[PDB]
Amino acid sequence: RITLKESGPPLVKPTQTLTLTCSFSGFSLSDFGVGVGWIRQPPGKALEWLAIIYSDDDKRYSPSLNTRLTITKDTSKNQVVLVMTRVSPVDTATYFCAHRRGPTTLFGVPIARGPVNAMDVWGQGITVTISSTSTKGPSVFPLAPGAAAALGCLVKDYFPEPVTVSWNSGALTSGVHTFPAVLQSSGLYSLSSVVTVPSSSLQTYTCNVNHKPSNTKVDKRVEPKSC
Amino acid sequence: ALQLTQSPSSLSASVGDRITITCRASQGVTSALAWYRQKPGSPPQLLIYDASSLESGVPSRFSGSGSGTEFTLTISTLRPEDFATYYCQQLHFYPHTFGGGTRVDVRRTVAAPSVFIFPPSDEQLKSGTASVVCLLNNFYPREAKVQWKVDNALQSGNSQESVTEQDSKDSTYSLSSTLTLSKADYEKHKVYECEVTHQGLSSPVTKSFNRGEC
Amino acid sequence: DLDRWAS
Repeated sequence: RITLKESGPPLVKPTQTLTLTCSFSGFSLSDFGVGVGWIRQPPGKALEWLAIIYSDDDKRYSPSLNTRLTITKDTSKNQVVLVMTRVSPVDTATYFCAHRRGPTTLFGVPIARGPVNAMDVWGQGITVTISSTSTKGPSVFPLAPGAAAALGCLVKDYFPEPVTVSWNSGALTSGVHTFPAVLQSSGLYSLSSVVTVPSSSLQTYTCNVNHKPSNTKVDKRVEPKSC
Repeated sequence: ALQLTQSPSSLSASVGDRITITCRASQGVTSALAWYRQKPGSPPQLLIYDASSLESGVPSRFSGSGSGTEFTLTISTLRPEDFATYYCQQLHFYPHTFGGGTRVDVRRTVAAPSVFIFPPSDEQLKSGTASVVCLLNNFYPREAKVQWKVDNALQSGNSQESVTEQDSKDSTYSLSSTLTLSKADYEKHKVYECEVTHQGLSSPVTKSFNRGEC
Repeated sequence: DLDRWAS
């Protein structure tokens, strides 16, 4: 059984250097033709290939990132390290390392190369956020209005993830939509949480927001304005 | 470099359907192509290696064929765990490219979004910033287009949006879009509009308000 | 360039 696992800092600041380690078990980077590669996935985006290294020590890199990547192996520790320099916000992504089989051998003679055509086992992935920001609690603002009515709370400018939002201390669940946060160009996150109700219920509505990282709890009652 | 284009980018289906996803390469990659399935929150999982070989432990409903520049993955009888995003990967040329992915989600009947526009709170305005949010609630299919207009000027580069994951009961999606402006710029205009295009809407719907109107 | 096991 082959397993891989990524480790490194979850948070990194722009211009800094990011070092990611892939520790694995079940194979050796001294086994014939084996490879270990790195692939990343920005939130909501497609997979992007970064680099790979083989047991005979040949290395290859994405041409778009070549100047900022270094991949290396430590055979005796069963680890592969990928160093990315000068990171910027667009480098925020989940980073995965993965195993690549070498050709099948028969009495130590390569006879099948079809098994090298895939990365067959992947690590769970490690989430890395690139932002210059310091820990900071959100500002919470009201969002106020088939014949459904909508209202919500805008949880703005906080760092880092995550934040939790519930409605009426947990009693309001139907019609609730809490959207995934977006990382603003400022380096702070922002999210909305809304709830739809029969245009008659306008019943009281309060969003309970909690950002553990900064010890910031806020309950904000939201109503249909006009005094 | 080498381009790998997946089709379709998104696809709706129901349990029991037969689906086929295709991947085309800009130059021939021989048989060096792999398919993966990635479920939300998890790493991609190898399904098919070397264009058509079934990876060990992978269920037989998955099949891959093709070589050169055109490949296809077909799942013969879709199971609930197959609602996910699929990717193809080329390993003939460096860099070892991935396709853009194809999202497979629960089909349901078409539903237009209920649209709502929210002006910025007076509380936010006092801090000097103005956020205008637009909500597209419970729609299907997933593709939707939001266009902000301020006093009829088309906005660009000053909004951000996020979409919820498919609802497990509804099978619909919801989308939130935030237009951000300084309090000053905000004050220099009156009509804030959120224009929405979607398959379930005969023509674009616009929700708006005039700033300061009371 | 060609993958390590190409050609």
